[PDB]
Formats: sequence, structure tokens, C-alpha cells
Amino acid sequence: DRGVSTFSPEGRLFQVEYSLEAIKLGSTAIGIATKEGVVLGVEKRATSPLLESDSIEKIVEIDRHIGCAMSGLTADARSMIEHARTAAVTHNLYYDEDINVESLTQSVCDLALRFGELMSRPFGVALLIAGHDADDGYQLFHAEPSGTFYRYNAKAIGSGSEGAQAELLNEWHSSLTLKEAELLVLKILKQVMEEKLDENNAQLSCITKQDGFKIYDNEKTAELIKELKEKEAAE
Amino acid sequence: QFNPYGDNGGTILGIAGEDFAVLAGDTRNITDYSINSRYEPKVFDCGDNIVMSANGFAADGDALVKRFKNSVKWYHFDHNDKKLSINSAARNIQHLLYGKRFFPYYVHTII
Amino acid sequence: MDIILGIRVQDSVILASSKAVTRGISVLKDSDDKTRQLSPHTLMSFAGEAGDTVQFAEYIQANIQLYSIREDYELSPQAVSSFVRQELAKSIRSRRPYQVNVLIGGYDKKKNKPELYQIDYLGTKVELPYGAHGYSGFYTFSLLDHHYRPDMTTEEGLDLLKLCVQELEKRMPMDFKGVIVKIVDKDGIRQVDDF
Amino acid sequence: GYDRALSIFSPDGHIFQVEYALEAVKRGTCAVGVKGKNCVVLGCERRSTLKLQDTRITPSKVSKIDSHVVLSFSGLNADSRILIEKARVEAQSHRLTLEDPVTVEYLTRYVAGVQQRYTQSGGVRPFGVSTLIAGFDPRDDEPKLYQTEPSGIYSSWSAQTIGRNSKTVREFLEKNYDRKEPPATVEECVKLTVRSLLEVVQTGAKNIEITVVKPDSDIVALSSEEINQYVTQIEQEKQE
Amino acid sequence: NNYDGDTVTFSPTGRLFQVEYALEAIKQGSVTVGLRSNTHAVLVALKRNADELSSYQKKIIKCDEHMGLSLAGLAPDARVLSNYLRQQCNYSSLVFNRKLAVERAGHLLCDKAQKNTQSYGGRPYGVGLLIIGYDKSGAHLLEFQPSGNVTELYGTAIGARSQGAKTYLERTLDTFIKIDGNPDELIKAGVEAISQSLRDESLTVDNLSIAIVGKDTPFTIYDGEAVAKYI
Amino acid sequence: GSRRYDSRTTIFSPEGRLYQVEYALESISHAGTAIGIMASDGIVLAAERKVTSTLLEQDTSTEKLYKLNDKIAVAVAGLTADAEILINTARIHAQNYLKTYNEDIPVEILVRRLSDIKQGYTQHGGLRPFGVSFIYAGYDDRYGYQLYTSNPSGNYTGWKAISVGANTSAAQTLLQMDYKDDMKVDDAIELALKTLSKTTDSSALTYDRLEFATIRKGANDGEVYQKIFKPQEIKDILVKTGIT
Amino acid sequence: TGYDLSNSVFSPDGRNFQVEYAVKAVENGTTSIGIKCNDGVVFAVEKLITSKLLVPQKNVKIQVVDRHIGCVYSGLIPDGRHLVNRGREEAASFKKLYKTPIPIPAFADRLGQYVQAHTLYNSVRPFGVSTIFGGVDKNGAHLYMLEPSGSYWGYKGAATGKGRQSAKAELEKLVDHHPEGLSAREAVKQAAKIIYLAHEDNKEKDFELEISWCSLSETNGLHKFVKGDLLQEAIDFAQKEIN
Amino acid sequence: MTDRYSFSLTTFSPSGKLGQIDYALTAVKQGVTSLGIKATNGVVIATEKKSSSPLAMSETLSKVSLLTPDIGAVYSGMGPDYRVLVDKSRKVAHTSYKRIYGEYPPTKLLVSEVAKIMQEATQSGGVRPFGVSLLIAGHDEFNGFSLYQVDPSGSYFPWKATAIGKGSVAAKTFLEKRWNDELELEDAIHIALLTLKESVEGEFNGDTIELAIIGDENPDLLGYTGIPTDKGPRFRKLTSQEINDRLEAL
Amino acid sequence: GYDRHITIFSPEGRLYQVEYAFKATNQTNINSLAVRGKDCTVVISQKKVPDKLLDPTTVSYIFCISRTIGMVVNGPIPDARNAALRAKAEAAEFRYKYGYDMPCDVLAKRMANLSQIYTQRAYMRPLGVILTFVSVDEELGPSIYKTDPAGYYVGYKATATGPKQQEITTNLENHFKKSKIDHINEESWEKVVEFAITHMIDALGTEFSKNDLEVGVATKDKFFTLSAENIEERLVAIAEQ
Ligand SMILES: [Cl-]
Ligand SMILES: [Mg+2]
Repeated sequence: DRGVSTFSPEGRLFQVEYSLEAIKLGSTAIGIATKEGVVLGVEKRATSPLLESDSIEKIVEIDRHIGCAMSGLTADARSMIEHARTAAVTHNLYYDEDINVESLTQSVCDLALRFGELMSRPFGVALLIAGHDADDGYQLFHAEPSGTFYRYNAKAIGSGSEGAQAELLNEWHSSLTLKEAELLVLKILKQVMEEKLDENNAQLSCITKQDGFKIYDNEKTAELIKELKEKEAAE
Repeated sequence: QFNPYGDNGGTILGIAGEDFAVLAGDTRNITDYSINSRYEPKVFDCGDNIVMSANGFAADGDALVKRFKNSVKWYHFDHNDKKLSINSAARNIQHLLYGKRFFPYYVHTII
Repeated sequence: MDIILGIRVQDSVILASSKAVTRGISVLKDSDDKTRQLSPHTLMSFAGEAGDTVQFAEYIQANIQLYSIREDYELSPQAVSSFVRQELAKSIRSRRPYQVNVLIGGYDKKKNKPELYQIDYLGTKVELPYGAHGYSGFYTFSLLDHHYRPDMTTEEGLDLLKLCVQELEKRMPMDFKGVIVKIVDKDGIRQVDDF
Repeated sequence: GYDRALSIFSPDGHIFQVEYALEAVKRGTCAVGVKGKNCVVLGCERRSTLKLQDTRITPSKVSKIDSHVVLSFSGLNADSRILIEKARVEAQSHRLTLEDPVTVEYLTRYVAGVQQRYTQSGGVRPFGVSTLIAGFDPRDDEPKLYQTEPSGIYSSWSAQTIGRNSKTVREFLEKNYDRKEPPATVEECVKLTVRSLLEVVQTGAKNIEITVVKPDSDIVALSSEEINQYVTQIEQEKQE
Repeated sequence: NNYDGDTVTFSPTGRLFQVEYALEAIKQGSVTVGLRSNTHAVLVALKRNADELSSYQKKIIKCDEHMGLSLAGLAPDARVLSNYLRQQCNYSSLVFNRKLAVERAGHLLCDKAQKNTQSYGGRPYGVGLLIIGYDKSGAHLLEFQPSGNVTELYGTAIGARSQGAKTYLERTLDTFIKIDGNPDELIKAGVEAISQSLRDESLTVDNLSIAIVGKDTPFTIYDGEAVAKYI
Repeated sequence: GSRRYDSRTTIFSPEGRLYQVEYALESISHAGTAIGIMASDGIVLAAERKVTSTLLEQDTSTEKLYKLNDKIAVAVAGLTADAEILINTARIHAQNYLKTYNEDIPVEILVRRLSDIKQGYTQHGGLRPFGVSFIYAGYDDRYGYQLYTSNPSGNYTGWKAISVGANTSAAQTLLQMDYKDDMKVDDAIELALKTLSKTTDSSALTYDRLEFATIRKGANDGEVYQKIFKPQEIKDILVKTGIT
Repeated sequence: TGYDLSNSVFSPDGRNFQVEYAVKAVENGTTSIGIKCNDGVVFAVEKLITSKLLVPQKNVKIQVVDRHIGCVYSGLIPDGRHLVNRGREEAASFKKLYKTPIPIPAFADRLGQYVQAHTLYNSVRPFGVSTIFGGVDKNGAHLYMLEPSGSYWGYKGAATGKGRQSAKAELEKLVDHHPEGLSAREAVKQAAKIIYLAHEDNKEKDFELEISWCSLSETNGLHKFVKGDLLQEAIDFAQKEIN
Repeated sequence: MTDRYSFSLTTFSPSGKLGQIDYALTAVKQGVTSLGIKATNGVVIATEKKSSSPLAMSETLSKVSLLTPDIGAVYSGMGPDYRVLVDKSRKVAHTSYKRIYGEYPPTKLLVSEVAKIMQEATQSGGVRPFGVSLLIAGHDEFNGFSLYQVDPSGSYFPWKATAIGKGSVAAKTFLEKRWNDELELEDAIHIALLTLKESVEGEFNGDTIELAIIGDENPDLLGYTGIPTDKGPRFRKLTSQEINDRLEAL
Repeated sequence: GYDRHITIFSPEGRLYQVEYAFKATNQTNINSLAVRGKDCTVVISQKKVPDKLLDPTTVSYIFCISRTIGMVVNGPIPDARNAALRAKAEAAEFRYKYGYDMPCDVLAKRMANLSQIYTQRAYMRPLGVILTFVSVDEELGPSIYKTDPAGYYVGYKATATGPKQQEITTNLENHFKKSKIDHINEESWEKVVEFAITHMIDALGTEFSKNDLEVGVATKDKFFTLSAENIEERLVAIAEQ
């Protein structure tokens, strides 16, 4: 056939480029970083109404100060999360402190290119890693299966990403409040989702310095959806 | 039978002030009843405003200080030149020492 | 641990095991249950080196429970005892052997017979009408040799067991803080809460 | 050792070996799971192409992982045994170290983790198996039902089916299962499960297996006659 | 064509296509410049952003107090190779109490990249590196290719549109080599060099990345408002 | 490198089938027919040797029926050499169990073990599967007389009567027609031989083309006897049942 | 066909096409030569100046093995370095066990067996270099040349790279006109000329000359680079001959 | 390096054929004819010494080989494959039997061990099957005299008499007419020589024919006296002269 | 058609890679010959030095494996030296383990077994060489044993290898048909070398100078190669009768 670690004539790894196509098929995930916190939101996308949607876990805690959202082949993320959690905890054991968000992200991205003929293929999932540390404040990173990670003020991944990213381009500014960010994620998720957005097919979460990483209750999100509807009808 | 350990004598002293700290040590190095050196530095600046001394068996003392200095260097590489706080340095040194739990660094360390 | 006794009567097996746990100078506990249920109709008491006893017993328990789930079937007492003996016989030539002696009291539902197996830490297995480990036999066997009958009832077994414990309490230097007694029969395993 | 990457991405972002493993599941006999208010029922199809079978000794479709959790499957039978064995070992290991039996979610997460691992490990093909894992958490009376598939994704279901013609029985369940009021009794839950299989099975004879799991390790498999009484009552109500 | 399926296969004309494809990844990478005098050695790197919300990908990595490099191509490969350099610089200091010579560092990189071009299963590195350093024989600048070829130069550039900067340095050769004891003027020459590779975009405050090492100057990286002085 | 020559023996087809398993089953369909019939008072194993010669030493020959222990026997259909590898593993597994538990291995546990081995060759290792189907005839004190079959996929099932090898479709229909639950060994002996006589690709069924075995509690009192029939004994039972 | 897609496959001719393709990479490389003199050997190589930005005299190509052997090669430079690294390991282990420095014929076979080993399997690629190497041992001077196939012989003179035909012709003249032999200092001069003459095949870009030598009288049997006045003298001699 | 061929080179084709085994059998078919005949008091194995050149010393090439003192082997097919199988057969007779039971293996079990080795070359990674068929003749106390054939697949069958290789089909028909259960060893040798003459083109004598027997114990070939229970090997290779003597009574 | 790339069976039961390795054997275009005397074994081989830049002393296809065993190779030099190094290692190890010198026929069998492995194992290619081993064995006397890429080997009264082996073989066959003995009935090895060179001249139809030949001689307890001047003395004796 052909090598798993083969370069294309353009200078790209076939398998990495193909895994990026799998991520495009995944459900949408959005992150927005502010000076009051970072917000993470996801589309749940249940395949059937009999599927209990609260068992869909696409937003995950890595440590108290670091959260993570996923898009793509979500089964592939489990070992990545396991590693991230282990790295966060291990660093605390070795250094009696919280690990930097960037350092955690870098540790996760080191796994990415460990494939060949190690694992047999790249990961088919992209991660939005959000967190806070004392040195660089509130941060949002986009971790890819290429091993590359970019920091973002705001970022969308998954099937509705390019439409969402264009929307984030216009809406983000350096003075956004946490409440403004929450509504903004909900607004853009609603825009790109196939089904109508509610508290059962979408999920919100945030990371603040004071309270750490928190996944939002369905009741809490439902209020923010109602607040969104009213302010859009306000003009 | 071969004895991997020895005693190079020496005495060290650490005192913490309100907004300062001192780490002192004598400069004499010995074996048995002989003087090896009248000036062999024992307290070391390890960077990041941390001073260290590993008193007892000098070979283990030098090895440990060397490895800690190295750990400070790699802490900067791996964590965006972040300053290694004294509490973090202490926890790190515990792991260096316990790594050789069953063949110990025969030293009493103070930072 | 110290005293573990076993007696096989007409229709059941009775295991008696001391309650004391002594760590050198002090008695740290006086209500320790030195036994594990391997299967509904099989009980194993144990005594030997600290840590190794419980570690071994729970390891054996896990394995028998695994077999029970896989086959949907309870192994005979004889089969369980043979499994345990092999584990100990394997252990004795290991880097660090299990220093654990056990009694396995079971009721065979196929043959409708109680069975008592004595196995020491070397993997020395014997099926007996009554048995013990350590010094327990030295005090009690002369009483059991005299009074034991194969057609004894469970109540008569418990009475002969009381006489054995009384002799232990009289002539043994160590205070073993009494015994927990358990009965294994066709209906399973139950603890005698007053002894 | 054999290290060949069998599970790999294609230009359109698909892992075909994982997708073809699902096709093996599609071929397997239908399995269905329905949770009531205080029970879960696992129904399974038995293809009647094989008679002269010895039903005493032939491997049953529903397997106990522990005294409180069960696992049924659709797909390759030989593959399912490997997942069942691993799950049973992990169940005893959990009891040994945590001193508490596995939750149904934990056991599901483990089996799903094994399935995922086989989709990005060298020299191995994915399991041609999807599973329904049901039971009750220790000291808990809330029914649990989960599904896994070759890719390694898993999720909780009020009711679910897998295997051949599962599209049809899922259609039935989606219009017949009410979330606000699930089958309140064992009878109602078993009836709804037998009804869902009768959409697909053929003869209601030795083609339907039913296993009922209740709280506190209360698991029992219904016999031919007991199921036959459900089959009889369903069609007599249908003649109207 | 039929001979580009793996790195273990020569073509009929004696070419290694997988290596050549790895070389192609560098050309797609953002431009980075290297140049030196007799007292100092400078790296200038045009950082690339994904979009306006994103950060600008870092290009320069410190290997020791006296050595570091800039990258163009696959960034994870640069991390692997720079980590290896860090280790080799460190092994030299710990075992021999000796700062690793820049030329020896180049030899080590060459040999590490070579093993990936002759064995089955592996792949070549997909990144080009510019290594600067100040050792016992003064200032140095190296250019690393993932073919294994390492070259010592006065000045160079790699990445997209690097040819413009490379011609400028080839003209300015006699001027910038003489910029001794003046770090600011040597950086100016590097900033003017990398400007010959810009189209449509210009050097902004979060776009530009500069590094310097010299006689009494540890390897330091300048980003943000620290490079506004040179814009 | 080496990848070029790899057949990839452990992959799914687009339809979700295992190529090699399917092709191994095709191989087995050309092997001599083996039949197993379970009765209340014993089990019968009958099997057809493939187009033999007059110069073959039959009385010392064994290609179909093998003893795993005193309680369990197997009939083979497929590659004889592949079978013997598995048979020896099974014999060892039985003895391991006997040593561990001091009880004879239950029939299903042995069958599951061998079947799991076959399964492994379909999922990992990149090797070809074993081109063998077994009929297991055995007895234990839990389920009594048991018949199983296993095939290259590693899937196994229990049977009252079953065939493997050539003409299984025709053989299974004939067995399904004449089998009854209250049947006895002597009746099962006759059914097995009659079924082979009708499904055989040979002109006539003779003693030299057959291997025959019975597992009976026709062992004096509360025990089980295995009887691998001798050439003369197969000749006698052929006359008794009225086939020759 | 398909016999040339995989290393270690015999074609119907009985040829290993992958090795023959490796030769093409060698033929594409710069010119390198070797001259056996009276009490030693001389090595020289053409270094193409791709740009003015190359620092003169810095990118050294010739490599020393142990203290008495010199190695130069044409083709893929990294492959040559890999071979020399192995050569240095072979020489070290030989001296470790046997005390004496490795003899040149012994050293030649060590390289030869290693290169030949890379023609036995499809999991490795043949070496993309022809290596000219040699030095002085207890039995005197030796000059060798080693091909991608693993084939090597002893030589009076050797040449490889793009200008090998030109060089060979020049070397053949020296062999004919000096049956008694050539001095070490003469060989250095002649080496400079031959590289300058062989540079006609690479005439587009200008080049830098690099020479080394091992001689019993001139270097005490140790490998040394030709530097300063002696190098300039050889360059002048070479420039005079081309005009 | 490393053997990176960890996958099977013999696989099932759509029709259920194992190609490499079939092709190995084809190589056996091209091989020189060899045969075996079992008598009441012995076994005979024979083949043609097809000399590749008249300058070659065909006595140095042994087609018939002693495996144990009571077991002998002959082949048809690829000679080098046969040679290494004989080496492995001799060693396995010791490692897996004689070093355990203090006696040589019975014929059937040694055959079984050789068969296992040939089966593994049919399934293991990165190897082709052996391109030979073997005929193994032997005696042991409890099974008496026996003759076995072993094919590339690892399958083996016991024979009263048989032939393999070039002219096997014609030879087997010849053996069917002549063989009975009352043959003495000399009668079997006579039939072996008659059968082998049909498949031989050129010279037919003791120098071009290799023939060995499994028969009576040979105390003269033991090499030592003093142990009554040790009576010597039953395997004996016939000499060039011994063959020619029986070619006059042919 | 990957059955032609690796050592697996073709539908005809053939191994094409082995057959193609036999063809590589004649790539050097060199012919060799071996014969036995009463007390010795002689091997001769053509020597061709086509380049004037070559050191002719280093151009050789005859190897001294052990003190007693010599080996001439027909095939490319890399594979030749590969086989030479191994044979030397095998001969040394044999002596160490078993306490006596490795016989010529035993070494031939060992190298033949190694070659057989390359024809069965896929990852290893055959060596494109034919190996002719010679000695005066302490038990068997003068010995010639030859190995090829198929893993075949056999003892010889005399033998020839190369592009023109058939002409040399037939020439040798005719001589031994006359004499009716298995060797050259001659006391001294010098005359056996003269016989060998003479019959190669007759068979090939070419004349030889001292630099056109390469000669190896095995006697009791040592194998040695002749110098150009030793060969010259041999050629002079041939011309003088
Ligand atoms: Cl061997
Ligand atoms: Mg091969």
C-alpha cells in the first residue's frame, strides 16, 4: 500500500491531513477567552431521541484550572485526556504547584505524531484546551493531530467551524465580559447547528480563577438561552 | 569490602529573616584526621534566587547540587522561563533524593 | 495471626478463628475476622505473616469469584482446595513466599457432604475431620481425638469446640481475645454471634 | 511482532476497518435493551436456520459480567467472548482494589476503551461487535443501560437496539417508548421488549430470548413457555 | 513516481523523493533570516498567524546560554531536534564542563537526520533550522536541512520568499560582517534583510521575532514591544 | 520494505466479513464429511476418510478421530496438520486443568479455550487462520453428553446432531429428518452411517473409507468409555446396519 | 518488471538495481580523489561555492578516522558521515582488543562488510556515496575506494564524482610517467592540479580546494590537513597548469 | 534490518487453496522418484542417485539418511530442504524425546515432530513451505515395522508401500499388483528394485541406486560389546556390491 | 508477480530469486578450476585487472579461510567477502568448541545450510556466489566441495566454475575417462598446478601470463596462494615441454 508516515508531494503528512477531514465531520465546539474567564461550548448531536443526552461528554475537566472541549472521533480523545490529567497531577506532585496551560497543551501535543509502523494512526479528534495560570492569565489553545497548537482569543472547531470563526472574527473584542461571552457562544452554536439549540443538545462550561473549571447545569444554560432569545428580539 | 560512602565533615547553617535569608557553611573539607582543603566552597548559588548546600559525603553532595542546578535549567526550558519558586524547588529536591531511596545520597541538604 | 481451628461434623464444617491482632507491644484490635468467603458454600480461614495473610486470602477469593461468573457454577471444595494448594506450592519457591496457613471448610452440594481441608504455607494439603495450624493443635487435638464422632450434630461440634477454646484460654500464654465461629453447611455460611 | 497499521484514515476522513466492523454488527442477530422504572430487560434474536441445536450447552447471547451487570451483543460471536472475559476480569479487579463492585457506566467505559484501543493499535483489527451493557449500580435502584460500538464511543439509552433490522425495531421503540412514563413493571417492560422483536423476528418460538435484571443482583432468564405466553397475548390483542 | 512511497527507495536518477518532499515543507514555511558579525550572531524570524484571533507561531528556540535556532517547516520536528540539541549541549557541560561547539552541534544534527533517510518505517524530518551561537572560536551561523546537509555561513535565509533576503545579504556581506560591538546595527541589517522577503504584509509588533547571541550576550529572544524599536 | 508483500490476513471486507476465515471455510467444505450424533446413553462420531488407496495402512492410520482425554474426543474436517497443532494444545489444556483442580476439565471449557485460540489468529498476529473445523464429543458430570463444533472464526455452538466438511447442507437435512430426542446410541450409529452413505461422493461406503467412534456409559457402572473402532469392527457394524 | 523498486532483489540479469541507482547519486556529487605516494597517501576534494555567504575554509569535507586514516567521499554527504562514524567505531573496537591501530586493509573490509550489509535487505537503503580512504600502517601506505555495492579494491590512484573521467585520465598519466613513484609533496601539488582540471565538469560555479595527507616522513604517519603556505603553493601550481 | 516479514506468506485463496503448499507439491512432483515397501520382517526405502555431473562424487551426497538407529528417511523434491530437515529431525529426536525418556522415539512420533516443523513453515511469518515429501521407515518395540509419508503441508500417512516424485503414479500401480501381507524382506527388496527400474532412464546399478533397510538388529554395527540389551541398529544402508548381487537375481 | 521478487514458490515450483542469483555468479566474467593430486588439492582462477589505477595485489577471489581450508569464489566481490568472513568465523568457532580443525566438507555443508536458509526466509536474499572449498583433509585426504546459491553442495574429483565452465568440465571429464582414476597421479603439487593451468589453456583456448592467473594450493596442514613469480616458474615449465 504505502507508509503511514509518508509525505505528500506538497510536503504534508497524508495521515494527518486525512484526520483533519474526520474532525470536519465532528460536532461543533467553540471557545472564547476573556479577561473575566474562558468559555467552552459544544454541540452534543445525539443520533436518536432515545439516547440520554447527558451521557454525551464532550466537555471534560483536566484539572481545577484547566478544561477541555473536543470535536471529531471523540473515542480517540479518552487517552489524550488521561494523559493530560496524569501530566497535570504529576507536575503538581513534582513541583507543588499548578501546571501552566501552555505546558499542559504541549504535553498533549507531544502524543500527536507518535504514530507509525507507538500507535498505528494519528488521533481523529481536535481539542480546545482552556485554562488559567498566574503568569499568562486566561488562555485558550487549539490542539491538533498534527502536533501543532495555536493560542486563540476565540476559536471554533468541527463541522460549522469556518462559518463560526467568521462570526467570532466580528464579535470578539478585548473588553468582553464573561456573560457576554456565554451568550456569544450560544448565539454562534445556534447559528451553525442543524437541530434547534436547547439545554439538552448543547452544553456550556467556563474556567475562572476563583471557582475553577465548571460544567454548566442544564437549568443554568436554559436561562442563558432565554436571555439570548430576548436580546435578539430587542432589535 | 568496598564502602561507597565517606565523610567529608563540614557544618552548614540556614537562617530565615523577615525579608532575607542566609545560608552559611565552613570551607574546610576533610577525611579522618586529614585536611583535604582549607577552602572548598560548599554553599552554591543555583539560580532563581535559590542557594543550596548538601553536607556530608561530598561526592553525593556535589552530584545532588549538580542535578538540581540542571533541574532549574530544564524547568526554564519546559515552562517558558518561569521562575522556580523556593517551595517548588524543595518539592523537586525531595524527588531527587527519594529517587535513590534504596541507595541514598549520604547528605543533609539545606536550601 | 494466631489460633485457627476447624471441625467437620455430620452435616457441616465449623471454623473458629481468634479475634486479636497484635503488633509487637500492643493489641491493636480485638474484633478481627480472619476469614474470607470464596463461594456461597466455601469458607477459608487464615493465619500467618502480617499483610500476606489478607493479600493471599483476597487474591484467592477474587479468583474463585471470577471462575464462578465465567462458568456460572460453584467449584467443589476439593477443587478449590487443590487450586489453593497449587498457589501456595508455587509460592514457596518464589522470590518472597506467602507465609500463610489456611483451613478450607466447604459443603459439597453434589455429594451432600461437609469437607475440611488443612493447607500450610508450603502447600501441604490434608483432608481431615478436624484440624488446626500453629500451636493450636498441641492443646486441642487430645480433646478432639477423645470426643470426636463422625455423626456429631452441629450443636455437639460447637460444644466440643468450646472445650477446645477453654483449654487454649487456660494453658496458652497469649491472650487471643476469644474466637469468631462460622458454620458452613448446605444452606451456606453463617456466623455464630454469641460464643 | 506484527505491527501493521490496519486501521487508518482515508482521504475523506474515514477509518474503513472500523466502518466495516460496523457492517459485521449489522449482520449479527438483533439485540434490544429496554429499561423500565425499576428494571432493565435484554431481548435477543435467535436465528432459526440452526435446528438440531443443543440449547442447554450452546453459548447464550446474554452474559453476566458480575452478579449485578449483564452484557449482550450483536456481531462476531468469537470476538464478543474476548470482550466478555476482559470485562469479567476487570469487574473482579475493581472489587479487589476499590472494595466495591463496578458501576454500569465504569464497566461500559472499560469495554469501550478496549474497543477503541483496537482501532489505533498496530497489528490488530477492530472488534466486529457492538454491546448493550445493563444493570444496577451497587446500592442504587436507578436502571442503567449503555451501548458500545467498534469505534469505542459509548452512551446511555432509555431504550436501544443493535444488529440486523435494528433500524426497524428502533423505529418501533421511538414511537412506543415514552420517557415521562417508562414501563412501570417487569411485565410491561418485557412485553414492550417482546413486541419490539416481533417486528423483526419471524416465529415467536425459540427465536426470542429474554433476560430480566432487577436491583440488588436479581437476574433471571425467562424460559420458552414464559416468553410464549407474551407472544400469545400480544397477537390476540393485535387481532382487533 | 513509483519511487516516492518511502525513504528507503532511490529513483532511477539516484534521487530520494521523500527527502525532497520533506524539503518542500520548508519552502511552505514562513521566512526566517540568520546573519552574524565577528562579535554577535542574529536571528530574525517572520512569525505566522492562523488568523486575526490567533497568536503568531513562535519560530525561535533557545538550546543553551550560548546557542539557539530558528525554524521553518514542521514545528513539532523542530521541537524534537531542538530538544536533542539541548540534551547534547547539556551532556557536554555536565560531563566535560565544556560549552558545545556550534560546528559539533551541526554534525550531531546531520547524523540524527541521516538515520531517518536510510531506514524503513521512519520518515525524514520536515523542518529547516538556522542555528546561531557564540563559542570559543567566536560567532557562528549554521543552516540545517532535513536531508542531513548542514552548512556554516555568514548569513542566510530559509522559508517562503527567502531568496530576496538571501540576495540582500549577498550584497551586504562586506558591510554587516564588520558590525562589531554594535548589536543594534546588526539587528537593523537583519530586519532590513527579512524585509526583502515581504509581500503585502509588513513587520508589526507581534509579527517580528528577533534573537541575539554574542561576546558578552547570552542567547536572548525579543518579542512584543521589545522589537518595536526596530520596526 | 516488507509491507508490499503483506496479505493482511486479519482485515474486514467492506461487507464486514473476514476474508481469510471465509476462504478457510471454503477449504473445509472439500474435506471428508464428519458427523456427530448425541443420544441419551452416549455419543457417536462417524467420519469419511478422503479418497484412500488399497496400499494405505488403515489399522495404524488416523486422520479424522482424535482423543483429547479419556472423556473427550474430536472429529476433524480440514487440514490434518493444522488440526494436530490444536489437538496437542487442547490435550495440554485438559491436563493443566486436571493438575490445578484435580478434576477432569468440563467439555465446554476445553472447547472455549481452543475456540479462543482460533479467534486470536483472526484479530491479531497477521498469520493465516487454522483451516480446521472440529466436532467435539465429550462427557462431564455437569451437562452429561455434549456435542460442539468450532470453525476457523473461533465461533462455537452446541448440537444434538451436526456435520462438518463436505455436503453439510445435504447431511444436516437428513439428520434433521430422522433425529429424535429419545434416540439411543445403537440407533444413532445407524443414522450416522446411513447419512454418510447417502451424502458420500464415493460410489459405495466401505469399512476402509471410514473412521468410527462411540462415547458410552456402556462402561461397567458409573463411568464413561471411549471406543475408537477397529477396521474389522467398522466392517461388522456396516453388515449389522445393512449397508454392505 | 518491478525489480528496481526494492533493495536486495535480483533482477533477471542478476543485478541489484537499487545499488545501481545509488551510483547515480555518487556520479551527481562533487569530484574527490586519492593519490598513493612513496610513503603515504594524499586526498583532495572539490567544494562548490554555491554562494558568497559560505564562510571560506569552514565547511570541512575530508574526515579523519583514528589518527592515521583519512576518508573522503562523493555523493550524499550525510551518508558519508554515517559511514565514517561506523568506521570510527570499528577502529576503536579493533584498537581496544588488539592494542595496535587498525591496519588499512583490515579497516577497508570493516567498511566493506557494513556497506555490503545494506544490500542484503529491503528494509535499508544502499549508501549514496563512493568513499576514497587510506593511510599508513605497519606494512606501509594503502589507498582504497569503496562503492555503494560494498565493492572495494586497493588503488594507485582513485577518483569519483562528476569529474571522475577527467581525473582518472590525469591519474593514469601519473602512473605511467612515474613507475618508481611519487613523493608526498609532489602528490599534494598533483592533487591540486587534478581537482582544478576536473572542475571543468562543474565550471558554472567557482570552488574551494581542500587537501589532506598521511606520510611517514612528512606527517609521521598521522593524517593532517594541508594548510597555509603549503596549500597556497599547491593552488599556485594548479592555477599555473590550467593557464 | 530485523526480519520485518512477521506475516504469513502462505494464505488461503478465494477457492480455498493454499497456493504455496500446492506449488511446493509441484516441486515434489518434478523431483526424482523414491519409494518404500513394508515387509513382515522389515522395511525397504529406495531412490535413484541422479548425479548432477559425472565429476561429482555421488557417494558424498546421501539421499537416504539415518535419523535414529532404528529409523531412516528418503525424499523427493528439493535436496537442500531435505538436508536441513534431516538435521532438525535428528536433533528433535534427542531434545524432545531421548533426553526425556532415555530411549529413541517410535517412528510415528518422530514423523509427527518432522510434520510439525513442516506445518509451521506453512503458517509462520516470513517463510515458504518445505519443497519436499519424505518417506520415513522405522521399527520400534511396541509398534513393530512402519512406513510413513510426510508432505509439505505437514500431513502424514502410513503406508504398506508407496512412491513419491516423478513416476509415482505408475510406480504405485506397480506396487499394488506385487504387494501382499506375507512378503519377506528379500522379496520386498526385489520388488523395490523392479519398481525403481521403470522410472530410471540411464545406468541402473549399485552406484546409481541408493537403498536402505529397516530389519534385524545389527550387533556388528553397534561398536561395543558387553551390554546384552543393546543389540545394535536396525537401520542398514545396502552397499553398492549388495545391490548388484540382487540385480543378477532380477 | 511478487513471486519473482522474494524467495517463494512460483506456480511451477521454482524459486526465481535463486535462479537470478546463479546469474549474478557470472557477473565478474572469471573462470575457476579445481583438481586433486595424491597429496594436494589445487585451485586456479583467472585474474583480470581492467583498470591501470588499481593496485593489482589487492584484486583477488581466493581466500585463506583457515590454515587448512582455502576458498575460491565465483561472483561479485562484496558477496564473496561476506561469505569469506563468515566461513572464517565458522571455522574458528568450530575449532574452539570441538577441539579439532573444521573439515572442508563440514564447512561446505555449514555454508550450504546458511544459503538454504536464504532460499526459505524472505527477508534475506541469496548471495550471488558459488563457493569452492579446498583442503587436504586429515581423514578424507584431498577434498573439493562446492556450494551454490540454492544451498546445494557436493564433493568433486575435480570441478570448474564460471561462464565457460562447460568447456573446462568436458576437458576434465575426458582426461579422467582415459586415466580411470579419481585424481592426478603426481607426487609434487608444482606439477599438479602445471596440469591445472595446462588443461585450462586447452579448454579456454587462451594463453596466460603471470598476471592473468591466480593459484591456491592445499597440502597437509596448510593452504597457501602462489605469488606472481611462483606462477611464472609454473608457466615456464609448461612452455618448456
Ligand atoms: Cl547448520
Ligand atoms: Mg530470501
